[PDB]
Amino acid sequence: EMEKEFEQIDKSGSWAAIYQDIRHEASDFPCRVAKLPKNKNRNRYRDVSPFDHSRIKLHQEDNDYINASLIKMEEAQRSYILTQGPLPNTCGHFWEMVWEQKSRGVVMLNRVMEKGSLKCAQYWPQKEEKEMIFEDTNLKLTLISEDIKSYYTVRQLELENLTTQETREILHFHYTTWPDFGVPESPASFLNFLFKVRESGSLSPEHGPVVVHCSAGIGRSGTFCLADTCLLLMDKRKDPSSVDIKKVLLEMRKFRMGLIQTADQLRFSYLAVIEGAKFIMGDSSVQDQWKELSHED
Ligand SMILES: CNC(=O)[C@@H]1Cc2ccc(NS(=O)(=O)O)cc2CN1C(=O)CCc1cccc(C(=O)O)c1
Ligand SMILES: [Cl-]
Ligand SMILES: [Cl-]
Ligand SMILES: [Cl-]
Ligand SMILES: [Cl-]
Ligand SMILES: [Mg+2]
Repeated sequence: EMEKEFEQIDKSGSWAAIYQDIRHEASDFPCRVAKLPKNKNRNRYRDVSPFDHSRIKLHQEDNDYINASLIKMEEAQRSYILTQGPLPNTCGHFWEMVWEQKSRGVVMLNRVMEKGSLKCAQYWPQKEEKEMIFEDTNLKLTLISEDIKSYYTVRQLELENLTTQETREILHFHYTTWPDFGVPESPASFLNFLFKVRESGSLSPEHGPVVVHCSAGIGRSGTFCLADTCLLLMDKRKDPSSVDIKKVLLEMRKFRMGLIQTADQLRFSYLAVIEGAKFIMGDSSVQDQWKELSHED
């Protein structure tokens, strides 16, 4: 049971060992498409690639490759697309994927500039009056509005398929204070943000999978998805004791490599799930408390 395990790992100081056993046990599947010469400039990092079996294929129209994976959680009945931060030449591909996969929400857990370097392209418009046209994939993207909080921003975007003139509203949930290879400020800050994504309807099974990304699309993105899936599993069953967090992470790692990149991110995931369980099991009042503790205003 997660809280008993947490306390035992903490008391024995064994987060590093627990985390390394996950790394050891994790699936290794081929990434031959990602490694084709023609795809080199579509990958941000040499050592982060989608497995062939779970990669998202683009439907246009000479190279179907994007560095993105479908994390299909069968038991939880929820799917996520995890992807790297788009590159200057892959922003059209990114929005093509969003369109084709019928995603309603994009969750971004990094900043464009981190530690002096460009870790993600500026792939969405910052001003209403300066829309973006992706000529390669025939899409237009307009900023409709934004709600700027202290450590996250929610944007309403309009994505238009220029070939058909169909438009869709996309919600962008941007966590602006989650350091690379780091953790959120508190369980409260994290959960307040997760619940904002959930409240939007973006995770509904009536939509395509939410797109979640950071820079590599594995460390921060993996932490987010693990917490969400574990909370969903216990919610479906109304049984916190039924959820085996390490098993869930190993299952997710069947679909994309390297999910959760530090031992402290794993530790944080446990803290987030244990805290979120209070809400799932009927203490409604905790949600307001998280909002207060997150100092979002
Ligand atoms: C310190 N690592 C790096 O800077 C690069 C590039 C990079 C950048 C930023 C990262 N953080 S993220 O995913 O944006 O939150 C993660 C990584 C992962 N990296 C990797 O090389 C991943 C290698 C890897 C690949 C697959 C599995 C594992 C694992 O043992 O968990 C590790
Ligand atoms: Cl940014
Ligand atoms: Cl910086
Ligand atoms: Cl970039
Ligand atoms: Cl950072
Ligand atoms: Mg203005």
